[PDB]
Amino acid sequence: GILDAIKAIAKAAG
Repeated sequence: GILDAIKAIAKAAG
């Protein structure tokens, strides 16, 4: 999807 969405998901995953 949007790079922004991917980044947010990765951040949450830690």
